[PDB]
Amino acid sequence: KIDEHTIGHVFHAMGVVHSKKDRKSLGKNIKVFYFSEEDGHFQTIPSKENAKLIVYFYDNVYAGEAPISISGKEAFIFVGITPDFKKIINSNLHGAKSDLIGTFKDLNIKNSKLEITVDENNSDAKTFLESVNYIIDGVEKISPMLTN
Ligand SMILES: [Zn+2]
Repeated sequence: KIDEHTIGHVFHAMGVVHSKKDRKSLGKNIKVFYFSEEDGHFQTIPSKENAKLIVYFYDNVYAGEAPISISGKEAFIFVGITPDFKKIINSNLHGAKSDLIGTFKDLNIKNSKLEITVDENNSDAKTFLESVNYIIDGVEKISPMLTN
């Protein structure tokens, strides 16, 4: 299953306007898929441990999660994706803290690539753009399993 803490990350990424009272009840309807990644290929695995990509699906919207390194710390990034692969919705972090989540929201995706220029000297901004593009690529690749 998904713990309530993780549901809050997923629903935030997806822009699911909800009350905390309903979070666990609504969250039972989230579909979750875990993937290894080997040279661009995402294979289903049974649980989140060792996962390189986690894809959530709820009320016709996607969110992807991936491990990320943010100023030297191991963390996870979540990002919501519209099911036409044209926009991201919201991003958030577990395990680190960055103002960049205010940048990486409501952006266009053009053929699997975010429409944004980042400061090339900011390791965290490069990491966010790299991670979000990696996630969009993965979610598009496995989408035939969901809403194609
Ligand atoms: Zn968290």
